[PDB]
Amino acid sequence: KKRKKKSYTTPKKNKHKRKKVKLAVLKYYKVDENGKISRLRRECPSDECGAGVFMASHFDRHYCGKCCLTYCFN
Amino acid sequence: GVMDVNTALQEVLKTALIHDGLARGIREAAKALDKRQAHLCVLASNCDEPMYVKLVEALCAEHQINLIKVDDNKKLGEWVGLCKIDREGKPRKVVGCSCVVVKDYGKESQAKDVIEEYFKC
Repeated sequence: KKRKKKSYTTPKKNKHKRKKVKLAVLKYYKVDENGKISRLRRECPSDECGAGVFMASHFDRHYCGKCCLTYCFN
Repeated sequence: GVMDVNTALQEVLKTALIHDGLARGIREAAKALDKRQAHLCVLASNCDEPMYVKLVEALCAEHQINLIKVDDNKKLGEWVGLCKIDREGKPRKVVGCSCVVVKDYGKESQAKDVIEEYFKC
């Protein structure tokens, strides 16, 4: 046998790259007439998730990890 | 030979470490604080982020919890045995939120008593 040579495409693919904030500021914010941390993210009504769970409010859908509910805005 | 908060903090942080605890960063702390599972958090002193410190003050105002401000943290970092990663590098210990009430399920000390006395005043 020879070397199998799995190198026809993709000269060197690597692991997925994930970049994270040093301390997340997109989760809580000011400007709600409140002196406490103001809620802009949607609160999960499910018991198995909670207020520390932040379903990422992207341009579409809600992404949870355990139930993955979807809300349409139109 | 005299007990105080400056010496009770070592014992309480060590007890938390023996039982996990020490919530590094804001993540994994929002759940507990919104469920009111914590009653003593230690924050970094001389923190250079004004938004983070004001947010932490607001979060403390939410649940009415004092946060201890102690300078010269390098002694605490040496005490917690923080070099880690065998002997390569040097991570630093700057913030920790302790879960399940003030004391974990492990040992109980008069450090808890003196910290609670400082908390009530």
